[PDB]
Amino acid sequence: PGSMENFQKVEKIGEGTYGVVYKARNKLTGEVVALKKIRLDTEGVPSTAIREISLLKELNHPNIVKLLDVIHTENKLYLVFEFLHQDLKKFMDASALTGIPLPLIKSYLFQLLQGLAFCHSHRVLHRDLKPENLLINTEGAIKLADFGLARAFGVPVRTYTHEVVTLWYRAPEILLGCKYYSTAVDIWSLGCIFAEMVTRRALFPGDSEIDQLFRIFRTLGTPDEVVWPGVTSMPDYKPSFPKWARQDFSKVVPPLDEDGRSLLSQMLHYDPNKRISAKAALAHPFFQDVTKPVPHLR
Amino acid sequence: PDYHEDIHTYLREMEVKCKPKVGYMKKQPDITNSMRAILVDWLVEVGEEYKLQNETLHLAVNYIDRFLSSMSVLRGKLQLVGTAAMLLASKFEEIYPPEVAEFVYITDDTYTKKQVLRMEHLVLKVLTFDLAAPTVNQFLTQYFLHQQPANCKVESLAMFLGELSLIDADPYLKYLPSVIAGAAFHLALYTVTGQSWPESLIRKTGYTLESLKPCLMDLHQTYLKAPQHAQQSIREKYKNSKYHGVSLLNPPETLNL
Ligand SMILES: O=C1N=C(NCc2cccs2)S/C1=C/c1ccc2ncccc2c1
Repeated sequence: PGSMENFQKVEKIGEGTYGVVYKARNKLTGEVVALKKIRLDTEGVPSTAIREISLLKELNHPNIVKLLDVIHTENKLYLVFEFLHQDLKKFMDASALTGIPLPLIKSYLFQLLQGLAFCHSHRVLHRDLKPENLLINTEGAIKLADFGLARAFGVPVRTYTHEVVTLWYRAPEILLGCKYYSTAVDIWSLGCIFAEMVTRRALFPGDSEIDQLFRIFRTLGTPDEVVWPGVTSMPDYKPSFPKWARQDFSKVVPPLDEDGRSLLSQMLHYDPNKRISAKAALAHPFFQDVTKPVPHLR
Repeated sequence: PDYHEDIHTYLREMEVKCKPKVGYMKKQPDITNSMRAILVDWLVEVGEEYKLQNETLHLAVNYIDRFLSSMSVLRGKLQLVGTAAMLLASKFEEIYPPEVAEFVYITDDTYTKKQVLRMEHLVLKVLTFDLAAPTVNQFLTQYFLHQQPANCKVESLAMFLGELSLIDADPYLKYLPSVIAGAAFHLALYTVTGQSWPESLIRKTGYTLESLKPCLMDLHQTYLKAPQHAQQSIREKYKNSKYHGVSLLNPPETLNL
């Protein structure tokens, strides 16, 4: 409310968790917007759209994409968002090897943690944090986007949908089939993304759940009861899992300082209970000299 | 638990914003509290039939009450609103929601699929897509963490009491979910263990036994009169071992406040 008459489509940007995303222009105010188009001729309004709209209408924060309007209905549903610049995946694809400086990385992680802390404090799990669902503007901001796979959770959690999270970024408690997962799954994903920005390659690029697990184990060590109490009783744990020694973080992420390595390790802790919360992470010494650098224009 | 407090604060804020209009039934020319009781009782059976979460039930009722707070509905269309609400709650809350055709099925084919889908849209428009409502259930699960120690009978009985509250818009429409949850928890705790609304929760919630008294007196009476109520689906449900047979427990005769 809101009317499609006032928008001029510019181009298709791509496809999200659901729907199709277009760049467009408000003809009256001049605002450049993103439109997420959902075709209703498929069972009524999809649960993904119902959840994203409901949750995004609640979440007003500088590091969460701004949902401006919902235009309904014409056999089509359109979500109208503020338009930024580019998603982080495309940014990284467009960046020269030296094109993403450590101060920009620090700033991006700091802001993603703020956005995530806000979600979690408002009982929302995102459950699909990966570079493509993160959006940057030209002024140094990064925002969480695509809440199509998100859900409003309870205290304490019940069992929710199993997998959940695109594989490379999926937490070991999900892979091992735990009946309960909670806010820690989003932190795992951000830890993976942090490593990926630093080294410019995916931390754990598996092609199946077992491949994904073994990749995680080769880096972090195969988990046991000492490191993660209860692990050997989890549904998809196997006594036959190969044993690998934990790697040194200086070798996992060479460009990273001591504080950076410390934060990464806390974000990739096996035990979701010990894994750092987004809120506690904001006060980590890594962020002592954080600023807000600008990215390149691609 | 790094967000327990943050989340509870937020839900307290949202429950005020998500609260239906206390006096709406008097502004409905064709429907009544009695017909609403019939509807909600029916949704309990639907929830049982499709093994839906209790939370889903609480959500659908919130959606119905909010919808009826601004939309006049004829008695012939009340079940349609309820069906569309249950479909929406299921989509929001359930891992595997029942298909639309299954919701068409349980209306005994009074309404078509197209009507159910059109009502879904209307409900969404009227609620402006704001479906993440706090429920009695969401407060109860948090309150349960304050048990010393945890008691399965207390938990199911509190859930049973909170669910009974859904049936009777007079008086429960005037109480917030966090208050009904507090009254339900106290009364469950008292019935099973003799214990009382504990100090850790007085301090978490700001609610005293005294502030809970008005709701607690009503819920007490509801609990005592439960076997005599015209709607019985919640009592029948809570006989099941799934809920530890708590509807077979005897209500205490006095509360001694
Ligand atoms: O960017 C968005 N991405 C979404 N899901 C995954 C996709 C990434 C790229 C295409 S689809 S929903 C979404 C909305 C949105 C909002 C603002 C934007 N600003 C600049 C570029 C893309 C934007 C997308």
